[PDB]
Amino acid sequence: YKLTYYTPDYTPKDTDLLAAFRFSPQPGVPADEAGAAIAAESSTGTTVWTDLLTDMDRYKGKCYHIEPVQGEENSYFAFIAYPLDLFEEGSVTNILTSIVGNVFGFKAIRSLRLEDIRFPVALVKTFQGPPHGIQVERDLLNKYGRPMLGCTIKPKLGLSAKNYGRAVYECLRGGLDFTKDDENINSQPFQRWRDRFLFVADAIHKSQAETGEIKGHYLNVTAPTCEEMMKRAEFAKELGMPIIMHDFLTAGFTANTTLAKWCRDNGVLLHIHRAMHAVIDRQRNHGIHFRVLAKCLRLSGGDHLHSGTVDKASTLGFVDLMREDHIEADRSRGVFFTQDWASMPGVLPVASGGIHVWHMPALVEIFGDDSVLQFGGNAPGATANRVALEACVQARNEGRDLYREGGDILREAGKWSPELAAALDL
Amino acid sequence: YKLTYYTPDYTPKDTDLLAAFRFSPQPGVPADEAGAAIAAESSTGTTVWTDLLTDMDRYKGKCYHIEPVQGEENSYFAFIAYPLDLFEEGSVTNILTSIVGNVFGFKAIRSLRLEDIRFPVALVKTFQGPPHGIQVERDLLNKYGRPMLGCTIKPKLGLSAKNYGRAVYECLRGGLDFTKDDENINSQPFQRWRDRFLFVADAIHKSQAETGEIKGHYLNVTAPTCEEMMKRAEFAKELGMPIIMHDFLTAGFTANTTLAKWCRDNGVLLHIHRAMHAVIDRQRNHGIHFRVLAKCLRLSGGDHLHSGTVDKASTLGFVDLMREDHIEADRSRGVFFTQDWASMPGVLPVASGGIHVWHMPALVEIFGDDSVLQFGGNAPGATANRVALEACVQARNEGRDLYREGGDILREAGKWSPELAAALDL
Amino acid sequence: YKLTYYTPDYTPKDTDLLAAFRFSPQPGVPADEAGAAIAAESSTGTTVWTDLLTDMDRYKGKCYHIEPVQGEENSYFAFIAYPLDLFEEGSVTNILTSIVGNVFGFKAIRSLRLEDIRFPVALVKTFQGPPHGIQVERDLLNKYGRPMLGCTIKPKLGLSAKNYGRAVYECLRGGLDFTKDDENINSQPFQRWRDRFLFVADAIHKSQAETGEIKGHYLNVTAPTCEEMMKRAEFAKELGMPIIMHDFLTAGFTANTTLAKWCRDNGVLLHIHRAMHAVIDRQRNHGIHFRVLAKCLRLSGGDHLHSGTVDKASTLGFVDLMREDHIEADRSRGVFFTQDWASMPGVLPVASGGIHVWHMPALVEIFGDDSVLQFGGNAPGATANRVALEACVQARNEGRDLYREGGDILREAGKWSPELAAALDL
Amino acid sequence: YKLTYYTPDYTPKDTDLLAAFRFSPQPGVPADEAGAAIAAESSTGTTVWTDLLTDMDRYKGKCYHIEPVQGEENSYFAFIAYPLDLFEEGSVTNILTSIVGNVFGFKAIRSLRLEDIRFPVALVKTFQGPPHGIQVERDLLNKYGRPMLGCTIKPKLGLSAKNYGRAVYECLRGGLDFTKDDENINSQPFQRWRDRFLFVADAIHKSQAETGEIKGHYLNVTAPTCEEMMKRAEFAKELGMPIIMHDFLTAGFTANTTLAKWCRDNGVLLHIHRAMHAVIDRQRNHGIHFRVLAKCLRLSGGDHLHSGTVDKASTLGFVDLMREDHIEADRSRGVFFTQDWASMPGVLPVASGGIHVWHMPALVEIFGDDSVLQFGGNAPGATANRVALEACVQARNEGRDLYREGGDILREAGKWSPELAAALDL
Amino acid sequence: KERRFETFSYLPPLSDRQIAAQIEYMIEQGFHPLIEFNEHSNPEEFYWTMWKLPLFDCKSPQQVLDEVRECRSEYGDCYIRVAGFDNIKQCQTVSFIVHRP
Amino acid sequence: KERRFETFSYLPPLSDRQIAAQIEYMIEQGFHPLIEFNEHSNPEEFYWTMWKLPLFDCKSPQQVLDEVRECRSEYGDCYIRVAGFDNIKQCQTVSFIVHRP
Amino acid sequence: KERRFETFSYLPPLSDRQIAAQIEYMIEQGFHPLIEFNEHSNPEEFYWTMWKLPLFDCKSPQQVLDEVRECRSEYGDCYIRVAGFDNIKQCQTVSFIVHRP
Repeated sequence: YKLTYYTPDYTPKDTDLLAAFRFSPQPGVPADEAGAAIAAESSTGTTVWTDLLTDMDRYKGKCYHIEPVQGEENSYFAFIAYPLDLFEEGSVTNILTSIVGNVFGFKAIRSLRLEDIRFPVALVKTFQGPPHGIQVERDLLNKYGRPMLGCTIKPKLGLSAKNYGRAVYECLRGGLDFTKDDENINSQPFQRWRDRFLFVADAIHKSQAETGEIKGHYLNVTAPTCEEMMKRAEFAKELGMPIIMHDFLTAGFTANTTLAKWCRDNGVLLHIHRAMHAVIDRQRNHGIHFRVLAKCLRLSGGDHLHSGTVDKASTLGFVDLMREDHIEADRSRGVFFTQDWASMPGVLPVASGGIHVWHMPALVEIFGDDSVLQFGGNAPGATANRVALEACVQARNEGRDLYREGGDILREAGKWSPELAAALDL
Repeated sequence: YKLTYYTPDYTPKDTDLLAAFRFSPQPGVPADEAGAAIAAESSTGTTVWTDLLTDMDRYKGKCYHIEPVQGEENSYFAFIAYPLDLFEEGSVTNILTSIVGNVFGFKAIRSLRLEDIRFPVALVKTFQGPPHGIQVERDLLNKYGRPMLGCTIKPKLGLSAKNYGRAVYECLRGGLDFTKDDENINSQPFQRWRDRFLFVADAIHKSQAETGEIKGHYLNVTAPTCEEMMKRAEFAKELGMPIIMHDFLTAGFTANTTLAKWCRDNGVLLHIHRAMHAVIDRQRNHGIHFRVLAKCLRLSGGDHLHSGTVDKASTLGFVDLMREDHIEADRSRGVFFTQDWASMPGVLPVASGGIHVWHMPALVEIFGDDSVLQFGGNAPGATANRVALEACVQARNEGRDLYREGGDILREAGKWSPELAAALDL
Repeated sequence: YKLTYYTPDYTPKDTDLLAAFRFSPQPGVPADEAGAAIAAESSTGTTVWTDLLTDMDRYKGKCYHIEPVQGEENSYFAFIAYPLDLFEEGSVTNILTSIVGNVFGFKAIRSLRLEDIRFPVALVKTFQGPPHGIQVERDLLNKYGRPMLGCTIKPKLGLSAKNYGRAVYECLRGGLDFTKDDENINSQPFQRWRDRFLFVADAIHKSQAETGEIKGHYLNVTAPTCEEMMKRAEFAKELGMPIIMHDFLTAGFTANTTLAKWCRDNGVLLHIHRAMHAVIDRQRNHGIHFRVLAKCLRLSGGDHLHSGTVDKASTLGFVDLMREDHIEADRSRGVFFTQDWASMPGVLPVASGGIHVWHMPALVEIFGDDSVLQFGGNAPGATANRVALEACVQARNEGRDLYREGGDILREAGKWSPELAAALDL
Repeated sequence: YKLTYYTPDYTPKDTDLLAAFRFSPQPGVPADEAGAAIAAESSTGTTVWTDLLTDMDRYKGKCYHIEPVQGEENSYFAFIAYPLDLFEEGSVTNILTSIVGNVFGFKAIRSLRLEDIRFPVALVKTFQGPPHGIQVERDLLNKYGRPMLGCTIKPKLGLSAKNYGRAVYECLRGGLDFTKDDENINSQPFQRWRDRFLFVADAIHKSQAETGEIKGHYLNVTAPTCEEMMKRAEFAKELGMPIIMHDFLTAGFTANTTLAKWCRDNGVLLHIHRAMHAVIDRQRNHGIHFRVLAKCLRLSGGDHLHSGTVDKASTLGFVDLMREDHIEADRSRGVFFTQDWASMPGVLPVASGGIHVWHMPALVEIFGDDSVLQFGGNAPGATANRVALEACVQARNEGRDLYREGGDILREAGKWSPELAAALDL
Repeated sequence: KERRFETFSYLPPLSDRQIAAQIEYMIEQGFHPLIEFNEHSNPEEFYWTMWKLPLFDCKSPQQVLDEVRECRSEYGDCYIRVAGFDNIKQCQTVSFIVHRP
Repeated sequence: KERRFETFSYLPPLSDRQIAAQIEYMIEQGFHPLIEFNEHSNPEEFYWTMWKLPLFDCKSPQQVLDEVRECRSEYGDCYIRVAGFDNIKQCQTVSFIVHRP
Repeated sequence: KERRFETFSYLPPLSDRQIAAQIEYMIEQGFHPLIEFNEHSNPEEFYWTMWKLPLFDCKSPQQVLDEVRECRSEYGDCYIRVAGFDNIKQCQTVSFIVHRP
């Protein structure tokens, strides 16, 4: 193990896939032994006659660096390099099965968390990436200079398709760019998916005609099977819907890659919801950090990705990882490796979770223009949200500091806007 | 919350979906408040005008029981009932998105683990279930009276397709029923999937002709996209392959349900590998217990499911959950709810992880005939494994106690078998 | 028989299918013997060697209750429970073949009538049900607060396609919501189906443009073969037709279920005509009561169902059975079992047979808003029917008793409406 | 009515469709008035403006003969002629909807039974008829000179697919030509249809190889939908199955005509089971006599038709109606009209219902060679049935009277046959 | 010219007394009135613009009438429609015009 | 040459004592023995010819042995297989060869 | 009536001081203003007619204002939009209306 899988002098090749593991060995197990174990359990597993019909060394994952975690005991970072040949091209499923498929059950590790993956450029080029990306999406929606605004329809369950479309129309005519299906809404008995799609399309057409701005609603196409998902995406395309939504973790990466390819072929934007992410990412000592899942989603394909409410610095790091073409390694921001995307288009972060119009200046400052602000509820409220957003953007461009002057900016905008005045009163 | 989502006097209906959550509240939060929070965050989330266009009570998840965990502090079991109407029929993806989609990120809970789900019969009937099930699979393979034997080809990576088929042929002619692709093997540059399928099919035909027993190899059809997966399954069917393998967690439940429907339509057995299960199930305080995933896989579809090496009692419980038609609630075995399967066929458990021919009596006793014993390596070794297995089955039928007489049974069998004698010598 | 198929102490399970048979035994045969015979002839039939390869008891229909019919001699009700496993999921054809396939020819019964079936929720969930249901249909047609009005074009035969469209246009512009094909009209030499569809679509578009209200015509797609039926439904969808008609008894339940699935997939309402119902339901002592056929049609799929002209109480019972989600057992209304529909959408009853505008108050009171009133003939007559209908609805909402004030309400409305005045004069 | 719909001097044209109705008028209603009412209610129904845009007389059903029923009171036969133009070509559904669609609910008739239909040659030529017919079927199965022998597998429910195939193989190797699915067997949870088809095909191939005679099993393709039915028929064709079975009454005539067209296109024989026939035909005073349904099935398509056990003379009449090309009117045999089939192939009658090997001489005499004898149970029993059948045929050819010498013939055959000797002992 | 509206448009234009009676029926059945307005009336156009909220806490028919009068004074050249929903039965039970331009 | 049979064919040919012990286990579990024979043994050939009935009313392992001996005396150049079925669990639990030509 | 434009159209019409501040921000970021005009404003219509060149060699916000004033004097009944492009990031970062007819 340590003699063959621990290579402290190995320098990773530009074609290698690198993984950063945070691990705690079980008492007794030395850290370097555990790191070589992580490298072995994620590449080869461990003699049989067929071994000498192969080149063992060539397909070996090498642990090339181990360092203790600052300010913690019995915690270490293991950096492992994997050859480019281990992985099927364009398959997030295969990369995940190779890296995190078995290593998390290894007994000699008390706790293991995959912190980061460096995807080599040669591997990145085998993926489609986002169907359109940030730039093309802004061009398709004709929206520039400001973050997009979204609202999730409430209540989650109970609304008929017609009343669902009513709520969508009210929010969209209010001044929001997007409304969205709840992730629980697929095709329940109270609201069959085709009725919902029909009525939402009608609401979108009406609000677009009234406002003169492109409107959208993330129609959830998450389905029990591949065929049902394709039928729902196809009907959304038939209605002229610009954007659809997919739950990539519960549906899976195979279905997500299929859908992203279809979205690229049919000119449809793909919003990605991250249901079940906390099952994997919440515990700081176990699982997969969400930044790895965000990178895998950028590879698999998605134009939007839900990225939490806003540790601030780590969220800034993975927003850079999903938006930028080149991200320097920065441990304060959780970026363990330098990531190059080779002109693969970026993914729009979606900040949600009751974002509280008084928090609009802070969100605009943190995320900038290339983001979606999702509000967790009628036309005046949508108008107040839109007015506050545009006032914050106008103030930021003028040079005023949103952190310090945000309340003042909102007060100034509220004097000539009654909806914003009421929202600030609340 | 507690006033509306905590219903200690509510009796669950036979049509309800029940979930058993193990939770630790954050300091300050009372247990009943946390339980009502789990019920709310997994059904409705929490006022807007659209609320009164719906029946709020009807789609509400109710926490009907909270009890402290025996022998632990700040730990409780929350039992939550959900109406049958919350869920899309035949969709494991929707059930998972509804139950565990968001609740695991709730801040007021320190740790949350979903222990069990009771699927109502009305919901169970909307799923296909296993493509064939235990009984039909035994009929199709003409194998009765004993567990099936499998071997995973080693090394995981490096073998060309032709040498891969060579190894498969040696193991199958030795006396094993199944060989299997490693989960990492999809379509790598050293071994393209179609070449591997072709050569493995040739090896299977040769070993079947030589031995006169039906042979199989779990060809991995896990693919980057739905279309590639269908192409690989189709080619396996074209070659007359009886069984294929799928990684349901990394590929996802949508692709898995699609593949299970195809497997039922084309008479192909579906072996299910559980790569990445330890990311979700290993920590006793967080995540989803594997028994819930096993139930979801039985619904989604699978003829085999990897079920670990062998707490023994909990593994026995979820093996019952995947095999039996009616399983009584039994907390010592981890069965929180009585589960009825309404004649949905059972799933074959697959016990793997270097099962050590001297451990064969214990495995035969623990799992019984309806299981697959997967060996983590040539024809004499396969013959020794088969001889030991059949000797253990013969001794068990004769009345001899496998736990106490297992070594004696193995010695008696090895007296007349040279391969088993060598294996016992090792 | 009585020893094995008569189980007076058996309590039906919630998963059982229950059947209520009204029978007269032949002289000599005791009633309990006849009831056990009904249970046996509809489940197992009656020894062969293959019997002991099965569990006989598990697939056995049990007669659990026999009671004499009040006020009649040699008449009894037999209640039989059948296990959920006897039936193919989602197949009305299989349920009918199992229950009423052979028992009606049994010699020891003089007369047999199937009165009611209780479909368990687990079985109900395996059916699609109505393509859209009452609520979604009202949303799609934008019609609320009143019953819909229909007219069947006369004469049944002889009109060319163009003159047929002329008659349709006159009736629809008059103020009716629907016109309909006669059930005899499929594709006769005097009027080929595609010409009729084309001209009726033109008439519908003209009347919709003129009135500003959504119009429809039940285009009969009943065809000799499945392919012709699909072609006709497809052409109706191509023309933007909102509703089609099918004769489910003469065409059969297989074709009807196929068509209902297509109607759900293509957003088309499905009107169901009950031609040949009197062959089965008219004799009170023999056959199948229409309420069973109505339940089977709600399962198989249909947005409308012809339900007769209006014993009043039994028709009210089966209208509840086709509309409501939960119907309590009520023998005065012919509801033998409590039926739960598990949020399966309801079916719109269609009352027809020359409903006589002076009878409009009684029909509005009996059926309520969720119904179609079908008139067995020009624009002024359609206007008079519509005026009388809206006057009755307005009076009912105001609190006035339609039974006692109906003639007075019609007189009051006729003073300001000349068409209604002429119709009342007649 | 009587002035326009009663035409006692009208002579039917050779292109007319004739219907023979047996009716009892309600007290007060004269018989001729009731007969004209039957003619009107089944053609036109009964003034509107659209009436004079048509030729009323041309599409009018004319009652041309009424006679009282011999030996009965208040009973009459009404003979009604319908023009060839009323009916869609090649559509049994349309003919049934036209003739018996509404007339059975007419209030002025106490009881109505459709006894016979004369299909004109011009209408007959628009139907395919049986996929192959008696002659071609005998050629395809290479079976001549004797009735075919069939056995229905018992028990109806509970057998797994493999054990089902076991029972089929035993019966077929015994000497039977056909085994058959029970009508209740479609795709239940204990036995999925594709497994049953696979195992039955294997049993058929084995029995054919062993005996050297063509074997068959009526695989039930009755399905919930058209698509499932086509899938099952397609898989039966894929396995090389010579014959499939369909329940034409419960599935419906549209699906049956579709399946018969497919059977003709794919060289598959079509066995027709008559489940639910007693709902329609059993009461001598109400419904549709089975001979009308048999004629409609010969038109719609079927190579076999279940025709009861064996009033003897009426069964002989409708067996002639389904077998012969020209059948003279004969009231003693229930043939009300002379029927010409214009070289449309005949349908094989299937006599079933525990036909009791001692009854073999009577069945052979009654039905002749062109029939199937279906036995309601192992290889020796099948051999005894086959030996008795061939002995009866041999004796009939030699001139011996089967009615008088049948027991003697059976004894003579059993002297040299042990299986037949045991069967006769029983 | 001869354009219609789905319910009660074949009756004479409803008076304030008749509108109040309809709203009173709506209140007894528990249907909370929803007021919507549109500049046109097309059969294919499902959605209208809602007048500022559904009146959940309505105790009098007169309050709904006042809201309709206010929308009239704001959208005098717009149609006004009163909608009601049976949230238990999950069906819109009421939709009728109360104002035409 | 090296052809196998699904269960116990990697063990030495079962003796009458071992066959009796297997049948005894079969009886205790309630599996009624079914004797089948075939002139060949091909993996793809599911069905064999059954020996004259399944022994439902079997009380002794020796009666099954006598039936096997009689089939041997009738089909000495045929394989003989003993099958058992768990009709409650609806699974064939036993299939093993007791005679080879 | 209630038609909108994508950015800043929910704020009051921008004054020349506010337009100058926006152009000044554009200049600091290096976004060279592009002036475009159209006779209508339809969401589905991507392209507008450009005012005679993008101002690459712009040193003052006032010159962009003069170009906007000149287009106003030429197309007084046309909308005027200011666009800016981040050519390094290859994204249009600015699009806002400065004149309505």
